[PDB]
Amino acid sequence: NSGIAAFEMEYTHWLEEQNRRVSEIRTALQAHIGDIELKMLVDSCLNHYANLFRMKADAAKADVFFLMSGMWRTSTERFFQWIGGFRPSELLNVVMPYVEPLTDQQLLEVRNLQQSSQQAEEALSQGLDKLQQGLVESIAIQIKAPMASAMENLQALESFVNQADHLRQQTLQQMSKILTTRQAARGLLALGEYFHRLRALSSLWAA
Amino acid sequence: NSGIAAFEMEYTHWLEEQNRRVSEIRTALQAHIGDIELKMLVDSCLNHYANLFRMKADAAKADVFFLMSGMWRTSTERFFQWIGGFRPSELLNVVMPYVEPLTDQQLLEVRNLQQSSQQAEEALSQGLDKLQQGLVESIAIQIKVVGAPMASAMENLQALESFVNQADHLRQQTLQQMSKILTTRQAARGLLALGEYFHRLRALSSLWAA
Amino acid sequence: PDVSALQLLSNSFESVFDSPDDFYSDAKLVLSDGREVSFHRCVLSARSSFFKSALAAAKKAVKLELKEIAKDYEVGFDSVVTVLAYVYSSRVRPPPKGVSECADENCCHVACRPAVDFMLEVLYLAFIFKIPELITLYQRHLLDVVDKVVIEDTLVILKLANICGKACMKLLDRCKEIIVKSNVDMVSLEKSLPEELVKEIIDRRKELGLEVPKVKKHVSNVHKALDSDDIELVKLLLKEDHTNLDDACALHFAVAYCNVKTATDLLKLDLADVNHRNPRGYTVLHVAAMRKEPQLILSLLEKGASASEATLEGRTALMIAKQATMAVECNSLKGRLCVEILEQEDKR
Amino acid sequence: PDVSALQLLSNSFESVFDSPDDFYSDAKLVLSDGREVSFHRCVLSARSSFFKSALAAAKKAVKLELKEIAKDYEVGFDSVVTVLAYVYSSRVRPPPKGVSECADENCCHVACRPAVDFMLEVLYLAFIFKIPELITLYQRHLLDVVDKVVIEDTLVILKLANICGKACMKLLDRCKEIIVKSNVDMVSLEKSLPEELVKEIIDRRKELGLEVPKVKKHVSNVHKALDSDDIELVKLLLKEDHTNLDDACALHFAVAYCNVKTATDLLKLDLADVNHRNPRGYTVLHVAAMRKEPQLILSLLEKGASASEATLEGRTALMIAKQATMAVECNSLKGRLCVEILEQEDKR
Ligand SMILES: CCCCCCCCCCCCCCCC(=O)O
Ligand SMILES: CCCCCCCCCCCCCCCC(=O)O
Ligand SMILES: [Zn+2]
Ligand SMILES: [Zn+2]
Repeated sequence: NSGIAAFEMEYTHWLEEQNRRVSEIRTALQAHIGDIELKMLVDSCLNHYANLFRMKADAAKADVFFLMSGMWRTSTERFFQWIGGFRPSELLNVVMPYVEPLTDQQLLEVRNLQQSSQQAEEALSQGLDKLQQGLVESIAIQIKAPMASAMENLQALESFVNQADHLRQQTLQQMSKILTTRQAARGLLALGEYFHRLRALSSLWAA
Repeated sequence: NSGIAAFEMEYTHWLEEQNRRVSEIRTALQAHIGDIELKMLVDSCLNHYANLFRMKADAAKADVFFLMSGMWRTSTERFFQWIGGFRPSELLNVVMPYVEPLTDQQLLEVRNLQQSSQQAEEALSQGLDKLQQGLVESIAIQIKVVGAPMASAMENLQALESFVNQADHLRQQTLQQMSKILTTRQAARGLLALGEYFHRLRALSSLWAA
Repeated sequence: PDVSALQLLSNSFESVFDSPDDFYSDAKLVLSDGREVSFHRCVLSARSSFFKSALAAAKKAVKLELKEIAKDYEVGFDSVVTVLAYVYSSRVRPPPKGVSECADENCCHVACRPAVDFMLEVLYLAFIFKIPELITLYQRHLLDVVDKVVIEDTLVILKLANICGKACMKLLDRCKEIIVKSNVDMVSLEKSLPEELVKEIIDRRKELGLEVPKVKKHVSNVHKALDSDDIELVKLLLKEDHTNLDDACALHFAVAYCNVKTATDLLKLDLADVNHRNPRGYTVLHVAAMRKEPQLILSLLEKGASASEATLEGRTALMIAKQATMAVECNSLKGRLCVEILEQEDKR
Repeated sequence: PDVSALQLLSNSFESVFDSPDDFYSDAKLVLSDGREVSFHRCVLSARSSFFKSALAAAKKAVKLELKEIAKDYEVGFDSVVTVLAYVYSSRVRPPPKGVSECADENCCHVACRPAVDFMLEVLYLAFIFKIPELITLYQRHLLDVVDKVVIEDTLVILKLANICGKACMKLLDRCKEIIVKSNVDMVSLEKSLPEELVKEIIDRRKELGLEVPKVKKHVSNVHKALDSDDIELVKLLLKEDHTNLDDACALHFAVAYCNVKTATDLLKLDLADVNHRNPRGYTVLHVAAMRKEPQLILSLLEKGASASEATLEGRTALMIAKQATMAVECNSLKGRLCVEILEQEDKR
């Protein structure tokens, strides 16, 4: 598929730019640069994640099934990939040691966000399970209205893939609003190094 | 990946040969050919499935993750995959109406085979779930820490390939025992039904991918 | 109206049909056998709407293959000749001697197989050509003859009456009633009629309260095993002792509907009486004569078959073999081969 | 006989004729004027042996020139339509009103000139096409009608009967009897009928006891001088005092058979009675109305022609001019011009 080839080259360049932005934010954190330039770099990282979601939405239109399999990510990320990406609550647990010290308000906001994210995760996962079971059953019946059901199911799957990404982007922005510039920068650095370490581990599992 | 490209070309040729053998067994059944040639065709369908399983084992050594991903199969078939292939109990239910009429003894043997296949599938599924949870936990360690990681990686890859090998073994055992319970004609009808099932699934994938 | 000028017109058109090449014939109708009939495009475009549509579609030296337009029933040559003669002159031309007559010389050829078959072919041709008067005349003929024709042929008449749809409604209804009032086997209904007709006949038979017993599951299993030409499966079923070939009438089934080789291999086992009857009263040899398969009759005569036994209607095997073959073949030579085999066995 | 089937055949072929292009017409009969009638080769090859031989010779995109295969009597278009309609459907089709009807609203159109002309044309077509039933039908119609037709039209009827060979023996004999019974001058006969016909008629008149006066020598000289345009020879013949234009009916001759300018000159000489009556019983005005020439009528009225005089049958010049002109011309327009001139003069 030409669309998937275009996605894979765009994704290679996205990974390269992610690595560049992580190196830049590392340098900014280590040089103790002022809030304004650091906030600009934070916002650049946020824009880059937004661009990730845009390319993911474009790729989902070409072949939603190939995106649900996760063959486009690294070998180690597949163990954590949930419907075409990572689980936000787990990344929150990942970043928790680096954001301290938190005020009472930040702690309340983070715990509320985690509870709401968990509830949304459970409800969306249940909806996907029901959708998946209904396609299994309907294909089984048909092989052993059909076009309309096929189209409906495809649209539903697309909506779920764009909804989970909507939730991920909303929670990411919520962290970008809860945290100070320095905290947000440290969290983005941690995220980038985490992803790089997973890719390195995948390379070790493939060597 | 040269190995994965080789696997995909072998699978393409396997599909072509499957279509050819299904057409031949359909024509032979319709022509009321004698038991000897029909049994030869049954044993060649069985040999072809065995060849599929060998090539799947070769793919499992190269990239077990690719086999579990199912992206080398068509979209609708992925809705039914289990540890790198189809679930034998479901294919048995699919083909049972076509190997009809069954004798009482054959009926008892087939239901026994179905129960044993179901129990093996459940045990393999539980083992794979436990392996995958252990993989989550063990992976969560190397990334935090800046001898053991490589050995654990290799042992876990061996465990995943072993699970794929056991699932392929279960499919091959169920196929060969169905081929031994049934007469040549009855077995031929069942293989024809199975082949048409797979072809219809692939056709539906092509229709949904238009 | 002046009848004289009309009769001269009819005579002129009969002379046209008799030698169509001498009157600028511009179209041809090719049969399924290989034979061909020359005809004019204007006459049949005027007399029948079907030919008007077919020629107008072909025009968008003209040859029309009868096997393509009428595909669900093999019609003979004399039926086409009669229908075209009526098209050209509005006069029903009688069929040649031998076509409507059977091999039997003790019959009046008024309700035998060759005659009913010719009538059916002509009626189907009239239905395809949408000639309503010809349809009505031969529908009348078939209702007049059906009350004497053996049930087995009434099944085929009902088959074609349903093929003719709502046009031959009267013949269809008659056939249906006749079949319902008869003790036809369930397997014969399944193997002679489509699912719709079988379900309709069963519903009507069950609404009147007639004796309609169900088929034993194990007997259905042996019959399906025979239908798939799996003799070893039938062997294993008889090993189970769940069924018997006598209670299942497997010989009658194999001779009537199954393949010849399957019936031969079933006879080669020698596990059932060859001279056994059925609820309809026919023995295996009688059904073999009805099917006109020489190898089955030969294998029955080589193993042991009484040819002097009659049916409930009083017909012997020789009578069935004679009345199933047309007189052309004794004046596919399969029926002639069966009749000569049985006449040899007579004086033997 | 089955009347309904024959009626449906006739209806189907009449519908074929009514829309020939819709039913694959393969031939075209073109008339003398330029009109075309589309017909099918098979129908006319069957019904007409003449058409069979003509199409078989033309076939050695098919057109037949009617002005060539007939070539003995100019036939209109409605008569051709009637003949082809009878050939196709075996029933006679009446022409559109106006073709077989005259311009006299009092005429019943049984014996007037348009009806007689149409009957003659259709009979000649039936003779040429070799159709004996139509020939006999219209021969009987003409036999029933000749007794009420004006003798000048009886001349044309007898001409057609002579042309149509032995197929109209009754008509020819009746026409010869009617002509020899009346006192028709020899001049007209010789200038219209062929030589052998006039000789036979004169022989029969002589042998039957009927009087046959000798042709006056000077009258014959005057007639020959009139036929050859030479006014000086006419003056020389008149200067001998041995001739008289009224005694020779020179005005009648010039108006009936001579050119317009010759009659105009003979009238300007003012040497003959305009209201003079010929032995037949007609005046010059009646002959001018029959001839259908407006200049002669205008010169006659301008010279003192009395229009109130009637013939032996009581018809004045107005009724003759009406019964001589086609009805379609008052709905070649030379007839309408004469009719309108006579109507305008009658209004004053
Ligand atoms: C500035 C935010 C600091 C806190 C960050 C907590 C974790 C954010 C989770 C969003 C990560 C987005 C990356 C998704 C990658 C993918 O879809 O493959
Ligand atoms: C004689 C056999 C009759 C049909 C038996 C069907 C039930 C056996 C199921 C195993 C089929 C193996 C084919 C799947 C191959 C694959 O998954 O790659
Ligand atoms: Zn007979
Ligand atoms: Zn008139």
